[PDB]
Amino acid sequence: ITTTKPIKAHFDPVADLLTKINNARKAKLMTVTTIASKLKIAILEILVKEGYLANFQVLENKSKTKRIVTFNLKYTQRRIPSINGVKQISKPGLRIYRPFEKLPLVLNGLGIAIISTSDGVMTDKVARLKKIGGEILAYVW
Amino acid sequence: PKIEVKNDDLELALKKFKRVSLEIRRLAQRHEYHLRKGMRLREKRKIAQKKRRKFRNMV
Amino acid sequence: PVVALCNTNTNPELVDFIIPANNHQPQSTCLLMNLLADAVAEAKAMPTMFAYKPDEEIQIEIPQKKQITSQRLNITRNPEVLTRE
Amino acid sequence: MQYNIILLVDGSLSLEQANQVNEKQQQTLTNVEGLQTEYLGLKELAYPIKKQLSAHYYRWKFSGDNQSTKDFKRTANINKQVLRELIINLEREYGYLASINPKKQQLALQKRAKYDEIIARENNPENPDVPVTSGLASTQPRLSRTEKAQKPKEELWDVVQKMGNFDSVQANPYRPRFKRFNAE
Amino acid sequence: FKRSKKYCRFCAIGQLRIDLIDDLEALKRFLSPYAKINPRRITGNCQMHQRHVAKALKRARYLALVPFVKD
Amino acid sequence: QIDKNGIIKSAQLHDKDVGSIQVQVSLLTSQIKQLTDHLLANKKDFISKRGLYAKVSKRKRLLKYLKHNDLEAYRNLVKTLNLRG
RNA sequence: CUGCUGAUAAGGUCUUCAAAA
RNA sequence: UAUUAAUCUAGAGUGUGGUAGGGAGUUUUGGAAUUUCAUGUGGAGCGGUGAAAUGCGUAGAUAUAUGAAGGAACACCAGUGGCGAAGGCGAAAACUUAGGCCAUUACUGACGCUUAGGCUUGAAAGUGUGGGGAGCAAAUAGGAUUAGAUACCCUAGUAGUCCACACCGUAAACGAUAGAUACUAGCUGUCGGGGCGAUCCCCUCGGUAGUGAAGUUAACACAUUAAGUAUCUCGCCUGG
Ligand SMILES: [Mg+2]
Ligand SMILES: [Mg+2]
Ligand SMILES: [Mg+2]
Ligand SMILES: [Mg+2]
Ligand SMILES: [Mg+2]
Ligand SMILES: [Mg+2]
Ligand SMILES: [Mg+2]
Ligand SMILES: [Mg+2]
Ligand SMILES: [Mg+2]
Ligand SMILES: [Mg+2]
Ligand SMILES: [Mg+2]
Ligand SMILES: [Mg+2]
Ligand SMILES: [Mg+2]
Ligand SMILES: [Mg+2]
Ligand SMILES: [Zn+2]
Repeated sequence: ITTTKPIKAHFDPVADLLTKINNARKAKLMTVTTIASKLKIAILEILVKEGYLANFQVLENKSKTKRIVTFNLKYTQRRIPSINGVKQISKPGLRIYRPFEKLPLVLNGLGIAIISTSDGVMTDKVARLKKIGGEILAYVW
Repeated sequence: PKIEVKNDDLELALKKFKRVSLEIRRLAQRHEYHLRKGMRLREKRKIAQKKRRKFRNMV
Repeated sequence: PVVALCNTNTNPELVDFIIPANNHQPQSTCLLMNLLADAVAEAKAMPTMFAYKPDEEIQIEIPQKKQITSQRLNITRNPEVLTRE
Repeated sequence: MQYNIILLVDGSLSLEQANQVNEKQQQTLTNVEGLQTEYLGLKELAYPIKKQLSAHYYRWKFSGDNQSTKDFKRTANINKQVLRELIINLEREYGYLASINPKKQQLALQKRAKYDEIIARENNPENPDVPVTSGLASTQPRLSRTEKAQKPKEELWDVVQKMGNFDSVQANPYRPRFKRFNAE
Repeated sequence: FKRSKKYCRFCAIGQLRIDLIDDLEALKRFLSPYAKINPRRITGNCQMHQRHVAKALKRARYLALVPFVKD
Repeated sequence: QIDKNGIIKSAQLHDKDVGSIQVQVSLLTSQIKQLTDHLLANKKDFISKRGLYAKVSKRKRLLKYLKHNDLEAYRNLVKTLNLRG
């Protein structure tokens, strides 16, 4: 796939993606691109699994020195998205660590909470099933 | 600001002299009372904006 | 329900049955209005006027008063709102 | 550097002022390249300076180091024969890099040719030039631009990982909400 | 009435450099009948060429080539 | 102005290397010397003083980085340039 | 077409209500 | 996430190539105009105001023409503008010098953002020493107006305004909006670089403006140069 515009990204990997997603949702935009990091790749994989996005697709330069991830939002026929809001918890500076006992439940289970405990990012329900917790990245509902 | 009468008629000479005296009197009255540099700049910009809007509406 | 002949300057949200069309050409507006009237007239059962018709009966003329000019002009009558002190 | 002196000398006699200019040249200009001189002529200058109405104008196109100006500048005023003088360093004038640029020179020559052709057509000898198209706009855009338009560097990317791609295509926005009128 | 023939002459010429002893008669056209630099509305040049012409004309006026206040 | 070509050819660690930290700091030292000369001569030009302070700070930051990483090259650079004191 | 042109003791009503016809 | 051992170029710099600027300091130069002085013509007022009066004038004023001296500020260009971090920068030139924009198949390889404390600059007024002083004018004197006028008006007028060197370090020092980074409709101008080659106009990258939906707001309004979606760092606020 060929591009024309330069691609930049913020230094904060969770909130960069969150800002991109929120702006695309508010502006009804469908496809967005950003620089690819492995945390972002895993988080997009779990978003696609949970069904908040249509597809995410990683690409590499011809010299294998740069990688960028482009993803599309899942709009219905009447063009209203599945994402309703995003809020980041573990911002730089103040990192949020919660044990299993205090693993949050987002919107009474309607939304999902992204938790990167020890096996990569992990949804709240599967984290509860595994009885182990860790860093809490963002709230998506 | 010399204007030649041309000895053909006189009203034409006054018709041009009216203008020449008008754009002369503008600067003559500008250099009569002392205003600060900022106030003088404000007055210049105001005159320029008035002329600009008049020309925009007349063109 | 409201149907309309949107002409590139309309808000699509307000109209339900959008008909992308011209609004400045007295031939295009006539053709589309008569097509809607043809739908109405066929439903209420008289013979149609423009719909389901050949060229010899669809043909129309251009009102009086090279090619037709659908160009929007007269921007000079849009001055800055009265301001300044 | 590359300088340009404009000397203004009293209008007594042409040979004597030529000697005056030669002396002023050979005295100062400590470090110098070849000093080419012109002669604009005797001109009745606009306002009377030094109570004189006529003056010889010369232009010097020498070039040299920054020290070449101090002695000449301090001696010109002392010399009673020289009214004024201007050292205009052309390396700081309003547009010098463009003048040295080669492509712009050829482009300027082409503009000269085309503008002269247009002006000749406008001032046709006796036949009437209907268009009078000098200040007005031109014809359709330039096919030379349309062809030689630049191509941005479209960096190519190779697919590595994919997930969820089906390309459903839901490009039906503003779809009608009401479907069929009906009775209770 | 008026005219729309106001275009920067130097833009069409592509002159790209102004020297006071190469187009001296050209600058006298830009100067007012009362020896003033005419504004853009009358002179017709763009901003860059107007600035260049103004600087060159002031240089010439220092060099005593055109008067200051009279014809 | 300073002979940037000569300074670069003197300070290059190898050919085609015109943007290393060593060549940058050598250029910076040359500009520092020139600006100190100019500022001592003038004493009322404050924009030049601001530029001089900015260049001094940039050189200090570059030397801090080159001391943090590959400190032996930092010793080499400092004993060639004699900039510490 | 620009003269001049100053002051006015204290505290105070006035909305009872919609339950409803 | 932090530490350590390394690789990479996309952030940030450097080099080469294009390039616009009233960016800054030092030294010279120029022309209008005011004032004073000198020399001619001339003869009763000039000046000033709402109206006048102090004031200047037969010792020849105002006016007019020529010349000299000196000081300060640089008409027109001059903008629905340019530069700097801010204050600020506009007659001409030279020398020294700061930053910025565009394109980079080049180089270093995270060297970056913010910044308590520290340092640098910082309108005008004011201070100290020495120069300078044309015009203007705090303080001051007089004439008016007024019930009074220590004010508005007028006639004079010192410090000051100007330069060099040292201080002062405050402003409605305002975009009443800290800096950096990523994203989010559009339309109309204008300024610079680059692509084509008469101008004009088209495209790209940036600067500066207007209008304007989503979005925000208590409202006014802001609205890709945000007061919108978010992050980082600093400063600050907690009724009169
Ligand atoms: Mg990281
Ligand atoms: Mg004031
Ligand atoms: Mg009265
Ligand atoms: Mg009383
Ligand atoms: Mg005189
Ligand atoms: Mg002061
Ligand atoms: Mg008194
Ligand atoms: Mg009063
Ligand atoms: Mg007085
Ligand atoms: Mg005192
Ligand atoms: Mg304060
Ligand atoms: Mg200010
Ligand atoms: Mg607005
Ligand atoms: Mg209190
Ligand atoms: Zn031009």
